[PDB]
Amino acid sequence: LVHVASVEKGRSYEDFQKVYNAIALKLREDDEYDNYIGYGPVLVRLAWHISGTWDKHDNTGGSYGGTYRFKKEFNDPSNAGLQNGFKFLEPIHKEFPWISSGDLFSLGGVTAVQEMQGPKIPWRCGRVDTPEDTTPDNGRLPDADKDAGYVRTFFQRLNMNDREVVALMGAHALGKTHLKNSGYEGPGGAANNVFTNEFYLNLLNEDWKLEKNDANNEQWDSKSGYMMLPTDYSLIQDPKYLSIVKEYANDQDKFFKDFSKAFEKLLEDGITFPKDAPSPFIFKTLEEQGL
Ligand code: HEM
Ligand SMILES: C[n+]1ccsc1
Repeated sequence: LVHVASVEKGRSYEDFQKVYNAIALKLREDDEYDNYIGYGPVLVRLAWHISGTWDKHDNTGGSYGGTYRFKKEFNDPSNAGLQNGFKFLEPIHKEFPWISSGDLFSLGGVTAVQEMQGPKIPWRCGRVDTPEDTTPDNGRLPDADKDAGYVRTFFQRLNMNDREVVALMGAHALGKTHLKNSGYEGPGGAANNVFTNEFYLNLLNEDWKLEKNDANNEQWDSKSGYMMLPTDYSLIQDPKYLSIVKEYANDQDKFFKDFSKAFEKLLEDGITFPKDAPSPFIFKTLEEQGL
């Protein structure tokens, strides 16, 4: 399967910076969502789940085709709760009907991270919508109730290595688990709509307790009111993972730099970019624009 990036006709940096600003302006406006967390965390989760279907072996799945717009992927049990990120973006797609679905879902994730004061993420245009029959089947996204060997093995399919996996998981400092979506409940920290390295700090400094929640699932709970998933706590159980966790709890700039590279790579897996294709765009935030 080859998927070649095709820039939307005649579009350039300024067009996509207009779509960025539209998403970012609505993130500021619709602030009440999920008890004032706002839409940013569900939008970086949506960009991860449309990319996380990729399989390196046959180049199926991935962010290129925008296939989450089809019922099979929209109704995947693993995507429960992401309909709220879709409905947030649907106004903006009506306003810029020329951007492809893959591009709009991935730029929403980029915009949310930078607007929640994360690192800049280089983003590239050119994903092309593909037919309903290209939609990957349910079951390619990871279970939460498993251990470190499962996480390592699952992420080899998206060929991410240990460092990349640990840098990507730092995004679980954002938002929260919702019992009616996943059977898990609670936030992982106090700053859950500002991008920081707090996931790593909480993992190493809190007093975790294995408890059973109302959906009868086990999760790691702390006195402070935070929770960690079994696959999250996995990172301090494995010796290779645990020493990268310590590296990111001791250096927030290295965390930001490595997250930026692994999230771009995540979003680009499966796509062939021609050598005459434009460079990756670095978008300015509303704040850097005085907007
Ligand atoms: C083995 C890996 C992973 C598993 C099992 C997993 C699982 C989960 C689960 C069960 C939730 C709760 C969903 C809900 O109830 O609403 C969640 C939320 C979230 N995850 Fe993951 N995740 C994984 C990796 C990642 C990665 C790599 C990213 C992003 C780079 C990510 C970003 C998020 C975000 C931002 C949320 C919060 C959503 C919200 O607030 O609504 N996840 N994760
Ligand atoms: C620990 N955690 C927070 C959001 S998803 C998992």
